[PDB]
Amino acid sequence: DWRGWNIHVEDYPVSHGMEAFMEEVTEKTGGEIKGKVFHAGVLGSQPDAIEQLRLGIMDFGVFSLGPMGQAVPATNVVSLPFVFKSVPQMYELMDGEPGAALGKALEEKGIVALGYYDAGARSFYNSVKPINTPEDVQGMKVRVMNNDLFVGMIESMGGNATPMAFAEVYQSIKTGVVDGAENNPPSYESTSHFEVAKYYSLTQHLIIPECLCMSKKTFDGLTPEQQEIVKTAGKNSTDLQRKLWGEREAASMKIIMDGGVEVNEIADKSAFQEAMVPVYEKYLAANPEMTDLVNLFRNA
Ligand SMILES: O=C(O)[C@H]1O[C@@H](O)[C@H](O)[C@@H](O)[C@H]1O
Ligand SMILES: [Cl-]
Repeated sequence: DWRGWNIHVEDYPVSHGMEAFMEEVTEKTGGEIKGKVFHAGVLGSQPDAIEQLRLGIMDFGVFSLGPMGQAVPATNVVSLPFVFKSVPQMYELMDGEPGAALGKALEEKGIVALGYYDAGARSFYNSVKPINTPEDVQGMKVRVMNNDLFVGMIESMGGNATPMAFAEVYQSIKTGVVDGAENNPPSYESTSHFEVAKYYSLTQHLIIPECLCMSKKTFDGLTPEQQEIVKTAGKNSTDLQRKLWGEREAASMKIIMDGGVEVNEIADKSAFQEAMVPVYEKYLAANPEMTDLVNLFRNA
């Protein structure tokens, strides 16, 4: 029986996508393949789950490409701030040749990409004050995901970054040891972060695709007919998740606003973009070979 990893609560678009995937595989194989999605990160933190999947210990999962930068260096390109112009542009690129290049990089590291799930855009939330300019982040203690790029992002605005597993964030914000974090509206809402960090500032500074994927070890052990069933089910589940995502993004925004969060938009987006130049400079100085791939995205 397969085991699938999900970081999210059961009632979440990713979760429904993954369950639909597993249901379809079982249906189309006539019960020959069965499995279960394990929600709420119970089978590990995200970096550790990625390692399990590469090793064949975990059969499938939906992973943010954010933490995937350590195992699969090519994927760092999607974690660059403002690298995508919009979420629809992200779909176009990830479903096209740039996404195919990332798929090849993942395969080289033992991971078979079946589709790219939507995670919208990430924005800052905190318990201290609204963020309207990069200067507002100065001195702020901000949790980030496990990718060094994100540490650089926060430091470039004078903040103090702490890499921390997603499941630990709520308590750290609640008890006041980090001031805030950054995420899309469904994540901010579903985790109850919005109950303990009541300022949400729509910087939309990262758009990070997620990948429904399989362990290559598991995938390579399937019959050709099973492989085709898996690929089709993956595509169908991606279509479903993306549809659910749109609906949930609005629903979560409504919950956030009805819950008393002070939401502010960013008038001067240019200032945040300019503040991020050093993240690009640094990444490409440490990793010159990635220059062509980065331009494939940022110049699209
Ligand atoms: O901030 C985080 O750790 C989380 O952010 C969410 O937007 C993403 O869907 C999760 O996979 C995880 O990356
Ligand atoms: Cl995590």
